[PDB]
Amino acid sequence: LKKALFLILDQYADWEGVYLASALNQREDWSVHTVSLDPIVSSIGGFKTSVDYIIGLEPANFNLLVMIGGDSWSNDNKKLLHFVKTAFQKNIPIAAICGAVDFLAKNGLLNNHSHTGNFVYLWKDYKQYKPISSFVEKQAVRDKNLVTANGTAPIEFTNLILEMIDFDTPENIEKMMYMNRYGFYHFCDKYGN
Amino acid sequence: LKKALFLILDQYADWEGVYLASALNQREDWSVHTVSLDPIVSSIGGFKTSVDYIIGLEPANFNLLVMIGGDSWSNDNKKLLHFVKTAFQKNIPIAAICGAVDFLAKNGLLNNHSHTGNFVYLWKDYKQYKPISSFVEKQAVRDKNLVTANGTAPIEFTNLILEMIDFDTPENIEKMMYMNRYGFYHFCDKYGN
Repeated sequence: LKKALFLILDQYADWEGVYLASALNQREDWSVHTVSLDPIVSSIGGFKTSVDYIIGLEPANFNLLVMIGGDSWSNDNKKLLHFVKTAFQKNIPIAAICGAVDFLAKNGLLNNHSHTGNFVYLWKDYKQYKPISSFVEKQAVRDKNLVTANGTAPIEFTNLILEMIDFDTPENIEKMMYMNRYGFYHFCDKYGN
Repeated sequence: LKKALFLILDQYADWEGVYLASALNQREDWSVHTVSLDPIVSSIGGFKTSVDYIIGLEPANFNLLVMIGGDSWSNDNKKLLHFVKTAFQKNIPIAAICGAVDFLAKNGLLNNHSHTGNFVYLWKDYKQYKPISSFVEKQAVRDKNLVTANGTAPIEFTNLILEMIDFDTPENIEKMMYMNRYGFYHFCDKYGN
């Protein structure tokens, strides 16, 4: 059994991690749990999520850290930083999207990986954003155990993550993503199934 | 101020209502709230949602009823039926997707509207599925104040709903949906913005 922790903060983007969460949690070998600084966080959409783990109470080791976006990432919280930074040290697969990446950039966590994000100009004055690898202008990017993406790439984000964690064969993940993006009828066209 | 109630049951589809919920809730004139039979329901993805209203405790009148899919719609719950059926009587805009539509079909709520769903063969023995309007094989369908869709059409589902409720001009909703489906870079292509 493998564990995926979804780090969500208040006012988190509803649409960003839904494809990854369902794909993973439905597996017998994968478990999805949420972690936050608060026991209850609201999505931008108005949903209230009852968080599984409060930072400092989550399992020491898990297999995937998914940092979803939202409007609360300008956080100086030392507990939060330790939590994420520790995940990097343990070298566990990490995927960040939208606001989450702004957090990574500001705390010098993007300095050794190729990446992308919402808008690089927002980081121009981040004293800790000194990348060796330049910012890539694409929906999502993967470099070793780090996948980044802008808030408009839930599907691209999910695709690269499933690849990174060897979720399934490429000619299987491709189908799942096609179904997600184009729908049953277009899928039925290109696959019949 | 207008209210949208999202009816979610246990093991609900994470990906189906995220675009509609965020689009609506961000508006000053719209509020999104969840309603269920239980105070806490899990999404297929592993998220636990703290429901706003338990059926029987939700506001008597609201502006939109969104019934999201999942694996718990084979429900004989009389409270649930009364709740939905009452919404139909008050003629409030209603949108159903995935499993939710199976519920509509079985309780004779699709007999006077054109519609679609996951698979019509599943309703072949429903004694209450006697439509005047035939089942349409498309991602999503709108007929007056009823929008239906299969589980693979979150975006189509959202598009028709925003249209039904006159959320904005078509040449505005079209852009929002393009952004949702194709991403920033493809959007920037076709609009520059």
